[PDB]
Amino acid sequence: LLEFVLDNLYLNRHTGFSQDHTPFTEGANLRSLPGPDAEKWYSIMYPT
Amino acid sequence: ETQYPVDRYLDWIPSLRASAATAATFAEWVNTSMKTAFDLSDMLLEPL
Repeated sequence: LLEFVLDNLYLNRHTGFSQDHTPFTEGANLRSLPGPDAEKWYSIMYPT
Repeated sequence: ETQYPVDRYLDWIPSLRASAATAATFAEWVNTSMKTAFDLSDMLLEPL
């Protein structure tokens, strides 16, 4: 338990969002990671 | 959505709610178009 706490000592830097260009969502701003293949993250973040 | 009153009879014409950045980029394209239309070699409303 202590090590899990130790491993979680981080500061979360404010991320960025992009307006949705598709009709899957109503032009929502999705947190956008740097690098490609974030769509797997997008689908997981919003199963809806 | 701006407080300045303007008549819209073509809201039926399809359009989404762009993010402020999206509107600004569309505006920048309209501005480049206007400069080329008047053949403007100088910056227009760049502070704007």
